[PDB]
Amino acid sequence: RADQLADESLESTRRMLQLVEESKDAGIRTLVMLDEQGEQLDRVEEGMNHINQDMKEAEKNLKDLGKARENEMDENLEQVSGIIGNLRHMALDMGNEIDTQNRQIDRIMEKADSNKTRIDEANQRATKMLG
Amino acid sequence: NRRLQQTQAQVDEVVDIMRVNVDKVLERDQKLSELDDRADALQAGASQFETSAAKLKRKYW
Amino acid sequence: ALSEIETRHSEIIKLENSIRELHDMFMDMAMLVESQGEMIDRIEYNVEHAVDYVERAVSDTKKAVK
Amino acid sequence: AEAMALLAEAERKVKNSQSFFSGLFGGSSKIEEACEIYARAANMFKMAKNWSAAGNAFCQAAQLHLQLQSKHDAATCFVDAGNAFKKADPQEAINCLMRAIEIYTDMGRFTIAAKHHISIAEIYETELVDVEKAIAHYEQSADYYKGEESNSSANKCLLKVAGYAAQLEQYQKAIDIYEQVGTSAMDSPLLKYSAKDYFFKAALCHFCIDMLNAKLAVQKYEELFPAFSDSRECKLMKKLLEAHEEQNVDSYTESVKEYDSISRLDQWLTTMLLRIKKTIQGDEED
Amino acid sequence: AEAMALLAEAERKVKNSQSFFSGLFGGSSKIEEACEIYARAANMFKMAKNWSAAGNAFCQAAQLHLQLQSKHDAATCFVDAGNAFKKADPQEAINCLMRAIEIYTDMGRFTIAAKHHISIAEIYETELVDVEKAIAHYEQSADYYKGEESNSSANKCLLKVAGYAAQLEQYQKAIDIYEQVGTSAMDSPLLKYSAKDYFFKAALCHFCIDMLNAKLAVQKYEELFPAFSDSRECKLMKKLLEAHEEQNVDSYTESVKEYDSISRLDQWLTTMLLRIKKTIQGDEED
Amino acid sequence: AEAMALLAEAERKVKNSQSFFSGLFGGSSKIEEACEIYARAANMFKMAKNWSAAGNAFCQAAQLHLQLQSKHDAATCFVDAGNAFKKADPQEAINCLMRAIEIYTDMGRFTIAAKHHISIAEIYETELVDVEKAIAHYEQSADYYKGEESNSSANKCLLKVAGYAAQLEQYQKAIDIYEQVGTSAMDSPLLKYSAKDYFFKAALCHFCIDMLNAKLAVQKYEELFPAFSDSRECKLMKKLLEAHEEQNVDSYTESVKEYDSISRLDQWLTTMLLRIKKTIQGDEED
Amino acid sequence: AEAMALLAEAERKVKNSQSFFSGLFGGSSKIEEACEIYARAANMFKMAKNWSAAGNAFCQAAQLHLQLQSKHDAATCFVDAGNAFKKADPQEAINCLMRAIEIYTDMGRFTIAAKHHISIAEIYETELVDVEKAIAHYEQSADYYKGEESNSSANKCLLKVAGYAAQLEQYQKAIDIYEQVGTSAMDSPLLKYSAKDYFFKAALCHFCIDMLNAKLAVQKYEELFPAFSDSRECKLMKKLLEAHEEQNVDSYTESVKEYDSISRLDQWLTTMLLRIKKTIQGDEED
Repeated sequence: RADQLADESLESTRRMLQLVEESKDAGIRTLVMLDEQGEQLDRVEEGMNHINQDMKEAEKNLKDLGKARENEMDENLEQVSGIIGNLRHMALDMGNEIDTQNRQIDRIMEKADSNKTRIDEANQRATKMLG
Repeated sequence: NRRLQQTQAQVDEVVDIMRVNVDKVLERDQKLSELDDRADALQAGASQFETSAAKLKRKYW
Repeated sequence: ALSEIETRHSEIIKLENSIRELHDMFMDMAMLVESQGEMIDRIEYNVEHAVDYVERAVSDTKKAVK
Repeated sequence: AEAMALLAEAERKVKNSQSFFSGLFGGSSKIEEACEIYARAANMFKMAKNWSAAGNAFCQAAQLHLQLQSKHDAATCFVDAGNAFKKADPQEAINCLMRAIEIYTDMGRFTIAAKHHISIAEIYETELVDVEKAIAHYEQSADYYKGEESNSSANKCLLKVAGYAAQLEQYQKAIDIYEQVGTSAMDSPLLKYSAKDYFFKAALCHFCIDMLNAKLAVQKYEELFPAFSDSRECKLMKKLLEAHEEQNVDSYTESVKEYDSISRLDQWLTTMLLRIKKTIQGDEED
Repeated sequence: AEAMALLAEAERKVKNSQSFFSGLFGGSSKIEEACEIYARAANMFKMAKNWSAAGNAFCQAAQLHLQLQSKHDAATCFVDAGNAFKKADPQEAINCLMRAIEIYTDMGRFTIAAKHHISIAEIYETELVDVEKAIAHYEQSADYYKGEESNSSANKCLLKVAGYAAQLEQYQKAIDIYEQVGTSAMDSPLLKYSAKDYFFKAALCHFCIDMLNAKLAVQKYEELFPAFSDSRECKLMKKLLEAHEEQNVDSYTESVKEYDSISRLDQWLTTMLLRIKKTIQGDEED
Repeated sequence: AEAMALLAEAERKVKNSQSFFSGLFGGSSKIEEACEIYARAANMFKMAKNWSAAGNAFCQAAQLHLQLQSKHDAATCFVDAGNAFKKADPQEAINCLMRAIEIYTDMGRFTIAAKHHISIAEIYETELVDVEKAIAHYEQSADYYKGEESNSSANKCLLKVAGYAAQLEQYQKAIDIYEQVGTSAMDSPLLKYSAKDYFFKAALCHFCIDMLNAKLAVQKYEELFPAFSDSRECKLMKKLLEAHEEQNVDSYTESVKEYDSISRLDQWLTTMLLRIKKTIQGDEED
Repeated sequence: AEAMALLAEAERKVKNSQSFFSGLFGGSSKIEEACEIYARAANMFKMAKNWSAAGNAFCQAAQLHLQLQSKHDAATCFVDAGNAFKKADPQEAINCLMRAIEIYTDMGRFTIAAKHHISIAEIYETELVDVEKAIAHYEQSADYYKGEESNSSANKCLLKVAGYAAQLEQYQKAIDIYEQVGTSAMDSPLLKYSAKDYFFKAALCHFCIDMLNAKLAVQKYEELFPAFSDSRECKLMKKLLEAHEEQNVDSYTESVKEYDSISRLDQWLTTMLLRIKKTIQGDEED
């Protein structure tokens, strides 16, 4: 079944062209979404460096307070191959946008638990000298 | 066989990056969830800090 | 010659194969990136405001030592 | 542990003190109590699946909080209330959110304001079916996003605006929105690909123009030939522009049937293409 | 720096004082001091990887913390204990987590309650092998996520619920879950893609329904010839529906063999497919 | 309510106290109060979309906030002012940002300093068209990102530097940048794909070269048609090197006509290809 | 402004008080001041691009910060010092990090202890070439990730371990690691795809066995002939096993020559394939 295999396998490459096309658009959302996520985190760090300071002051203030069939076929596949150019524009950028953030997230979790502790201590030392 | 083998692995190579994408994207999911349990647990104490900092206000101010 | 037309075939299917499976990873990805998105919305939120409440806490401590 | 009891004590305490009750100082320190009371009740209400009650309870804690001077924790509560009413049976799910934005906005938190602003226009459409107020919100919200250089969310909203605008017969205002969102999308190579559909929509949208506003918009489009992406945009458009300038509603209805293959026509397209399929026939029998 | 020594000191100080040791005021700093002690021990226990000694240690520190007045950080300790027992050789991991959720829940922290709730149901399944309760938790948790308008997690959980429900003969309750998770999935064009598999699963699930419960749910689906993503969902289903309505356990077993060429069959599908294969053979020689 | 009123009162209170009003401690609580005032004004101005007034107001609150001794929260305000002026009507967009970086920098926060540093070069390019200063910023910023071992962003900047370096005739200085950004890209198997484009750009960028600098760069590139991605990189390059060595301004112009089929040519490529197209012509008359 | 000036002042103040200087209290308040000094110095040393000086300065500020009691911010300072020496020209990048982990470790912060633990082994390998210690780190770190039940991360590390374990001739110890990371990757259907390469690697690693193991590993592998991913795993392995059992360095190096067409080989594979290619010849030309 020559024509039955050169067309079915081709019929898939066609249902394949859109596939990577559909996944490319779906990937674009990952681009715009991972871009939005990167932004919404720039403010998180901002609020993380904001708490870091205030706490240091507060703590100190408390001490101071305590004391043509194949021609098209190829074109359809070529489009699938060209999409890699877009598939590349994704995995890369965001892929790295992942490291920068994660390494930043950890620094956010730590200080997040750090301030928490200094709050428990400050409260304890404060209770003993309350009204 | 020309264009065939040509377009053959052309994708087998794109099958790798996703293997990296699916993973690097899932590793984040768990890390963020970890921050969700600490960041909140933090403000949870802030509710105490505010009240505690206020009690100190009625003693030295 | 079938020996030549049949060879082409086996190569295309085996090509179609690796394809669809890879595409599967693209889908699951968009599905994963989404779930994560909604989860970060709650993260930032609780954090952002967490800074607002503390911002008011520190502002009071500063005025509680003067 | 009884919500019904807490709601009562909260009320008995939420009241500007005086006489002996006031002593020397008071006010915020008393209203706040009732606030956490209603919150405490709203919680168990949401626990007993009484949502409605939980929502109204949060509304109480919220309003009172405003009566204390703390718009922040308040607005967040209004949001909690909206989250309740939304996944509940009553209404006001729209009121709470508005009462939240009036706060986030006057407070200065436009970022989060737009964050809930879009949720609002999303409910006013999928629920209340009030496209009129919906567009107004999707829009103003995108303006806020555009202020926070959040090009991304801004366009997402604009797309909503124009999208539903073409449904309200606002074809012209729609193409204009598509032009704006198009001029502010080419600066970002992270959107070039999607930028096509914008021109496809803008060219499809017709404010009853009989000229070639579209033939001019399709030309303004920048395409070469071997474009893997561009195949899903103008190539069809031209074929549609010719099927119109020849009152042949048979090649247009055939081209839509064929193009429907290489690119599946979503709801929107179908509706507009039908509004274009009618104009030709109406130009024939006239 | 010895754990045994610390555990002893901790016990020596964890006791409500009275008489001469009390003086005038009790001392929450004592109970908390003991907490820090046990925590310090549980840490080195986890260091040497004795887990069984770390977990039970955290429990102590955790319990004491409650005797203080700090439910928050306490619950977090309960989590540390659960994480220990989990990755340990004994059990208790289930008790710690229940003791954690009672806190996050009564505290007004459902986001987090559900975060550990899903973990719980994941344990009661991958470990204790008690799906009948696991599903119960996957559900209540999906309800909490559904409250925080966090469609995502809510759906993840629902998927777990139905997924294992089909494996527990609960085929109908499964399709129901698939219907809900399918309706609240189309609203967002972000799930349109995966929205297929849901219909395929649902149509496959059969509560011994002697009809076209699926043939009615197959046409309800909006498939499109050009849509190639769809060719991986109902196209097969129809062919399976005919193979069942004709008690032909050959056309079905062949269509599944062919479909396993364009779309690989995961473990799930396989299991259910064979279940239907049996409903057919069974209706032949039955 | 009125911004004018706030701006005025803010002026009344923004002054070191004296006499009885000062008592013993005038404190910075006043300068800070004024800050909150101007911010409250800049806010309603940003609402009214007056921007200009909003920005200048933020500048006021910011400056005063510096008189408070709290650089951090101040700089953030300078950023707010920047976001205002930027997407506004007047200028100052560049000033505010410079006044922001001087703070993040002296403070020790290079991570965020580079964040606004790139925004700066991006405005100084897309607006002021001050390429020579923009490159200086894209570069210094890339240095900071490189320090934070944030390879990512660092490369996102270097690409800018080189990309706009070729436009300023700096062809050699461009290829070198591509060489560095390539070497520090092979060490990571997560950049294997993109590594192509780098070699394509570098091989295209010609500082009036005569030898086989490109034939040597293309040789350095490990290509194997079976590693197909490469097709969109050097396969064309070699053809270009042949049409160049053969002073054939027809084959090169045909090759750029064909490649524009398999891989579209962006602005950059175009301009440079024409420059090479001229090097050939100018060599034909040699 | 001047680093030398600050470093000197810092020195003069960094010293436990005594005599009339100590009086009643003295310590933290001073040592901290010096910390801030050195940090301010290391900063300008970093802007000046002297790094070395910046790093040694951070080492000072950090050490002193420990002399005050505040281990957290200290450890983070050591991290800054590490980033400095790392992007610098001297060494010490290894010491700063060890001094950071000792802290995050005995503190109870294992999650991050492992975060920097993998960075450490990543430097101890790419630079110091000290593979034995690097592996000891990748391993202990994976143990910590496994402790937190953070499977994924633990696997990333294990993959590193085994990967470099096979390079150090430790083939058997590698196949086992691949086994474990394999049985702990099938529980999650999100790793289905991934489960292949593991079996291919584990079957390639040979502890100089005289047959099976690999023939047994390929057997344990569950493949579905009509599969697509799996084509890049066992199918080849079988051919290699036959080419090994039968001394024929012509059927092995050929099959790898063909396989290198449908699935490009990475440095790792090549290294090991050649090692096997050598075992064959070393059994042949013997």
